[PDB]
Amino acid sequence: ELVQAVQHVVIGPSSLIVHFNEVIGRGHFGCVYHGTLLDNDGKKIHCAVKSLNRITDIGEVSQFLTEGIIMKDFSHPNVLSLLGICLRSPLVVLPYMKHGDLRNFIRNETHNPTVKDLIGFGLQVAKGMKYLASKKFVHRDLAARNCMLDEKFTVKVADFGLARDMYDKEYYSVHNKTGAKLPVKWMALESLQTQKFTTKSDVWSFGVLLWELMTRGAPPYPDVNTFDITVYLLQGRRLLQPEYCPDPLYEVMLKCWHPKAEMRPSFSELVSRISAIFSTF
Ligand SMILES: CNC(=O)c1ccc(-c2ccc(=O)n(CCc3ccc4ncc(-c5cnn(C)c5)cc4c3)n2)cc1C(F)(F)F
Repeated sequence: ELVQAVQHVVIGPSSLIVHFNEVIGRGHFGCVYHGTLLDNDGKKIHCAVKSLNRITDIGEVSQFLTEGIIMKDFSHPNVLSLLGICLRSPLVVLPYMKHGDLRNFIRNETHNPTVKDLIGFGLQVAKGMKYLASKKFVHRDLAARNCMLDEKFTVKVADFGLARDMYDKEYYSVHNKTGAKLPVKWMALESLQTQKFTTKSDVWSFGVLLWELMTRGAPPYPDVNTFDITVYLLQGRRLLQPEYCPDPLYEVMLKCWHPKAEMRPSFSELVSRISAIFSTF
């Protein structure tokens, strides 16, 4: 179908087995399954298989693929990579992340991340976001639920390109003219008003992500309904400082939430400030 530059990452159906009995994720476009993939060197690796079987339209799947295929060119330790796609239900094959999504890991009681672990997680997210911003890539849905944690405690910024989906319906509003799915309590103030997204709106969401990490997965603005959120933000009210968040780190989040998008720090400035907080104390 049309251009075949996707043939560079096509995986043969005989090189992949999808364990349909083991669901590790559920998006709106399809579920995520455990998978077994044979490398080009003949090695068996764990992998996750995201299906897009809920979007059934020759034109709409083609636009999603060509819009998402850019992730094959991205390569950064804190950015989720594309192992390939299996054309058979256009399957997206992704590396398996042992600890799942970042928010579920830190919410789990039986896990004992330290205050320094949580700060380091946010520094990894900042490093991955700095890379994507360098490639002029806007990640309109940055949140703790949308980052992954692999075997070596390496955080991967996910939910973009062919991996983009709504994996937690609770926090999204579906605009009823455009198709846009809006994470209301993670969007910048100007995004709530105009529904356009920039790298500076990503910085706002990163501050909410940082706040999520320091509360170990608490939902932001639990007493502010999704209508009153825009006025709440217009009065200058912001998410309060978590109990175990260092003062210099809370000041970083406050910088991310400035009414003016040009006032907020770049992700490169965020990496510097967080790494300084990470090396001290
Ligand atoms: C209970 N988990 C979930 O509901 C759940 C599951 C997945 C996501 C989520 C976020 C971004 C993203 O790109 N992908 C799909 C791609 C992807 C790739 C490798 C994965 N490797 C392991 C697991 C996984 C899930 N469990 N384990 C023990 C491991 C999920 C993966 C998901 N998925 C988000 C959530 C959610 F946020 F909503 F919490």
